[PDB]
Amino acid sequence: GDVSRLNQRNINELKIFVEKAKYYSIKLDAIYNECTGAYNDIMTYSEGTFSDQSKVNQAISIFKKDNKIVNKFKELEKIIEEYKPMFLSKLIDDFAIELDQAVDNDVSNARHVADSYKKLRKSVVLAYIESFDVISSKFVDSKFVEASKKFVNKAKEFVEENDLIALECIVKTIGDMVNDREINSRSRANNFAKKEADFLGAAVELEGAYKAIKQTL
Repeated sequence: GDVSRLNQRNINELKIFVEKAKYYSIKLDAIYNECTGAYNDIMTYSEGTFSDQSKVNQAISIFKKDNKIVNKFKELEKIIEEYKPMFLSKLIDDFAIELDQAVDNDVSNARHVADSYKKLRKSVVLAYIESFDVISSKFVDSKFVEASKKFVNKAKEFVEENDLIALECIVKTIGDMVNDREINSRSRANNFAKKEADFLGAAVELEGAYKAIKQTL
């Protein structure tokens, strides 16, 4: 029986999300580039020797100064909040609290800032996938829903290997599908090529289901 009207409403919701979230990977890269030195310094020099306390203090400053990094995470949260309300809220608060307490010089405290940052950045990537999951799950097309669950699973496995690389690939690939650009199914990576290709395989299946919907419209 014809469910064209429902399928067009589902496509509309997906296209809105993807276009609104299209800078998600660029914005997470900007956090990565500003914080990586500081994160690595905290991990290296947090061994209780105070030998490099000044380096740890400067690394904490990168994460804390002008609330800038916290606000970058809040900007990414504002994109997903419509779709996964309170997904990131707790982890953003836990980071904010650790940053406050890091004024107390301590090796543990700084390590907790670094750990809290790493956990929150991974959750920001997962929140993109969790938002796609919720949108996909409103589709009335069973073949699209089945392909979506597989895309979500392979997306989360890719994240386990590397959060930012997975997010970059997920954002470009779903972008290509909703803008009717043929998905490239091949990884040319020297790191994570197996997991990338597995995810691209699930994306090609989803593109097939999506195109089958579009040809009924």
